[PDB]
Amino acid sequence: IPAPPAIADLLASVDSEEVREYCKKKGWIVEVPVTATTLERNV
Amino acid sequence: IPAPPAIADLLASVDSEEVREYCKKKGWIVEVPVTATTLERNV
Amino acid sequence: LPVIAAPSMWTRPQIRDFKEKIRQDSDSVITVGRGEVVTVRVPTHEEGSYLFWEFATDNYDIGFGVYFEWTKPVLDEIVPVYRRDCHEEVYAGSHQYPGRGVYLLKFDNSYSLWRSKSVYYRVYYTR
Amino acid sequence: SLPVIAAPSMWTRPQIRDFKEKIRQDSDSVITVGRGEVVTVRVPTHEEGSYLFWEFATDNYDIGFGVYFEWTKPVLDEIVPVYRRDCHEEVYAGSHQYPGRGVYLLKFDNSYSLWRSKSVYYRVYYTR
Repeated sequence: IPAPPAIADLLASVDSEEVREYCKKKGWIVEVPVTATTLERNV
Repeated sequence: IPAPPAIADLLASVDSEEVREYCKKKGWIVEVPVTATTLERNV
Repeated sequence: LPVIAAPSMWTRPQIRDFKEKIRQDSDSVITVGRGEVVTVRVPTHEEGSYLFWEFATDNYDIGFGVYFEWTKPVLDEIVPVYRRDCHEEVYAGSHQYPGRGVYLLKFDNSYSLWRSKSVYYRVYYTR
Repeated sequence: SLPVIAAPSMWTRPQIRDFKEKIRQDSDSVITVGRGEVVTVRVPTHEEGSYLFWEFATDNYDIGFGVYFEWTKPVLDEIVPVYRRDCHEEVYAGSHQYPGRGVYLLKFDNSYSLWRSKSVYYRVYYTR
């Protein structure tokens, strides 16, 4: 399991949709569902 | 600085020409020069 | 007082692949009305370490910033709200958890009188 | 006990066309294997490196590929059994841990081909 800032440095150069899947599979990153978040609208 | 097998696992899934460059930049991989390679031909 | 780490930010060329990926899976897409502001509250995961974000729009730019809310409540500025061109490219970034709290991702259409904005976004956390 | 050689890793990637045009910018990196020939490329273990990484592709046809290790009459250990690879379709790649100090032999085997020569694009790196 690599370090969080190492993930970032990797993506900055090579970020693509395939990498995101790989990082997700290895469990390096964890997708947050919308159900775990809230929205706020204002004017 | 990732382990050699970790480099390999990364590549197997996402290996591309862009990743090679990135891995080349970080110094994770070093291209062997023509000096170290010899060609042998046989029938 | 805590030393808040500087945020990292970058872009990637594939907008169309990204958006079409956002459509099929979560169908999470925001419509930011004329002169509106949409704030996405993202509470720090207890097992969490870092926050990672991605956002893009269809036909137009939109203001984007990141604020952190501690847990009347204290607020810290991570990414100053500013207009990015995310209709051309996918805009992404990352930041380290200063502590337990709630991230506020702001999509700011305030300047736009006549134009609503479609927003495709995604977020991850690490350990 | 005797040295236990680590198993090799192998994989493929879909972009063949992009890989060649990268190599074509280097002449010495392109080899022409003749009819019923086996062209062996010797790659000595770097003192600093712990590992060897290889990549190869062919133009219109399959070619035999295997990897042997020559210690430093000399001993020869078989890493990758020579077999015909579809690398005309895809870029074939792999990695292996240094069993010790010595010389890697990357063999491109055209022996089975009577009437057809093979063009070979290859590249090699190493890791610490």
